[PDB]
Amino acid sequence: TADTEAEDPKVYEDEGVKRQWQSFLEKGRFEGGMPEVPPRREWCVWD
Amino acid sequence: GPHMRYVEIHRNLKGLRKYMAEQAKTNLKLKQRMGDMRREIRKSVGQLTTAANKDKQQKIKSILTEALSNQVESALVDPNNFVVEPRKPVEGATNNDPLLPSIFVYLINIFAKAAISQFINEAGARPETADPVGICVAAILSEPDFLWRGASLIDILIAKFRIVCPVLFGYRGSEKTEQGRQRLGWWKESGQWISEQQHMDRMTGLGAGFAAISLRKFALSKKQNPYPPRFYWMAMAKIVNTPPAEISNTQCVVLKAMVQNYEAKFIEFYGSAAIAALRTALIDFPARAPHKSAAVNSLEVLAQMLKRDTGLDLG
Repeated sequence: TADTEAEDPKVYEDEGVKRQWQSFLEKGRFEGGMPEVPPRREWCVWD
Repeated sequence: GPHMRYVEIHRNLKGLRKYMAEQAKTNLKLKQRMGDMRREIRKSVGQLTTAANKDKQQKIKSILTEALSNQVESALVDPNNFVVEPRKPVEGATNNDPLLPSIFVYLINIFAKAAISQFINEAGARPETADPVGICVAAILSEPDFLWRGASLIDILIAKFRIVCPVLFGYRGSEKTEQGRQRLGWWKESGQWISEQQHMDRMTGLGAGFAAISLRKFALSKKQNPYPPRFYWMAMAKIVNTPPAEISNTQCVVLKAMVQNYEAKFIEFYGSAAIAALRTALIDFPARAPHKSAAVNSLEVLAQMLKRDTGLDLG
């Protein structure tokens, strides 16, 4: 549910937060560090 | 870092202890009962460690319900002094009154102290014992009876984690300097620093305790999670993102206690993102550490077990 995500869903619209997650969404791993903002539920789905 | 309000709550809670002692002089109904109420909470918390054992959690709930009714005629206090964010009256909330009985906030504070001490004294030597405590903390503080304006009073407990385990909140330091040992929460018994083993034992119990409260699943419950798993995620990220030059063994010990015995729960919540995170915490972070130690090795050992179980490969 919303417990695992940031309490404010609007944060995922920030470009800064997109950059933190760009490495995980593209390459599966964290290249530039672990994002301080937790992921969206859909990003954690097994492919 | 650098610093925030969670310390301010710690001071107000210290001032609340004196307030209850002063009332006990004039208030006889408070003196008669307050002491026994304090002890039965600590006793019930200690017993949690040692399957359908629900009689110890109810004894703690019944005492807090009794303190909320305030038969002891205790003075009322402003709960905004014990929460990070001042709260406004919430629609549909069970308690929007601006003040609360001082005995309630006090016994809530004793419940928080009791859980912290259990993490320190028992979970430091046997990390398994932190989980049943965390269950109790989340169960009690989430009861609608104890929600002040729609939210729990968990900030009383988190403020203590900030004092005894600052690394969970982004604080760093060198274990070689006194300014750093303070910033890492290295304790002092009688002026001088405690032994390195007692420090790392504290960090182990507090790290396991933090995971016990931050990795609870509430979707089956009708109650709202007082400290949802997003706080476990943020805490881990602040530690693993530490630049290599500033890593300390204190960080590695807490991180190990955060992960060991909580890998499954972490993966259930965050799935493929948890694997990526565990890769950062158990592979990249130990490799970034400036000096090897039993703490760094323990992480690498966990990395191998998870690499076998999960493959630690999403690519």
